[PDB]
Amino acid sequence: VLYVGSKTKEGVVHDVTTVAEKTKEQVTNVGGAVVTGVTAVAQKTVEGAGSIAAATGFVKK
Amino acid sequence: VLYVGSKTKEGVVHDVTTVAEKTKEQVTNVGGAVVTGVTAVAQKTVEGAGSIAAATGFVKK
Amino acid sequence: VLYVGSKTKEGVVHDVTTVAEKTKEQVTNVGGAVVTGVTAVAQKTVEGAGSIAAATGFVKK
Amino acid sequence: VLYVGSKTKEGVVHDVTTVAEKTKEQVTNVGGAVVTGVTAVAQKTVEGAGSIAAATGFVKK
Amino acid sequence: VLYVGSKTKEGVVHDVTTVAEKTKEQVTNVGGAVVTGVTAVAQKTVEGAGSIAAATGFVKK
Amino acid sequence: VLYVGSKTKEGVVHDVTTVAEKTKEQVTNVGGAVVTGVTAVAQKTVEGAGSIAAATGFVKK
Repeated sequence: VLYVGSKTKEGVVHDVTTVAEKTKEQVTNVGGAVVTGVTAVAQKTVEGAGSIAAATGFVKK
Repeated sequence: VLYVGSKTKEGVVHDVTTVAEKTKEQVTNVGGAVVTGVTAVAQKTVEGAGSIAAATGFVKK
Repeated sequence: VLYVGSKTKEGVVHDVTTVAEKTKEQVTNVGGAVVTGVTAVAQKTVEGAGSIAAATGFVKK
Repeated sequence: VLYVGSKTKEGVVHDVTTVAEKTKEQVTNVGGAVVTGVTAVAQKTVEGAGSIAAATGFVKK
Repeated sequence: VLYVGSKTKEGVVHDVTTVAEKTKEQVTNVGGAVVTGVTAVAQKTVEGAGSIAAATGFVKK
Repeated sequence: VLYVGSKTKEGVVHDVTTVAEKTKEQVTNVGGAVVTGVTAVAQKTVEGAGSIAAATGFVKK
């Protein structure tokens, strides 16, 4: 592995834009909720996951 | 593996734009919910997943 | 592993912009909730996850 | 002219709403211009006009 | 002219609302310009006008 | 002219609201300009005008 002249981007997340306005969100009767917005993950070498969003619920009433 | 002159992008996520306005969201009676927005993941070498969004629920009433 | 002349970005998260205005959020009757905004994670070598957002709930009424 | 019990509205202008957003206006090469927005005029007894918007121009080039 | 019990509104201008956001205006090469916004005029008895917006121009180039 | 019990509003201008945000205005090459905002005028008895916005210009170049 060698690089004489290079520009190597390996596992990069850039130039991510996000605009949100006058939005609205309501979660009313939820067992388990997960509400996220922007979620940027970068990694060169992995063994597990990169982004996990898990939810387990129960609503009896 | 060698690079004399190069521009190598390996596992890159760039120039991601997102605009949202006057939106509306409602989750009312949910066991388990997962609401996400932008989710940018980049990785060169992986062994597991890249993005997991799991939900397991139950609604009795 | 060697680099004579290079610009190597390995596991980088940059230039992440986010604008939010006049938004609204309501979580009313939730067992377990997780509300996030921007979540930037970068890492070269991993063994576990990169970002975990888990929620487990229960709503009896 | 008499009023025992009354609610007389004589020459009234009420409940005027106006919303403008992300608009755009350009007047570039104009002799005489008149740009107005909301213009509410009320009057019981008149002898002249109620609202005058006059413009007289000339463009030679 | 007499009023025993009354609520007489004679030449009234009320409850005028106006919202403007992220607007834009440009007048570039104008002889005479008149740019107005909200203009509320009320008067019971008149002999002339109520609101005059006049403009007289000339553009030679 | 007489009033036993009354609430007479004669030439009134009330409850005028105005909201402006992130607006922009540019007048660049103008002979005579008149830029106004809110202009509330009330008067019971008049002989002339109520609001005059006049502009007379000239642009040679």
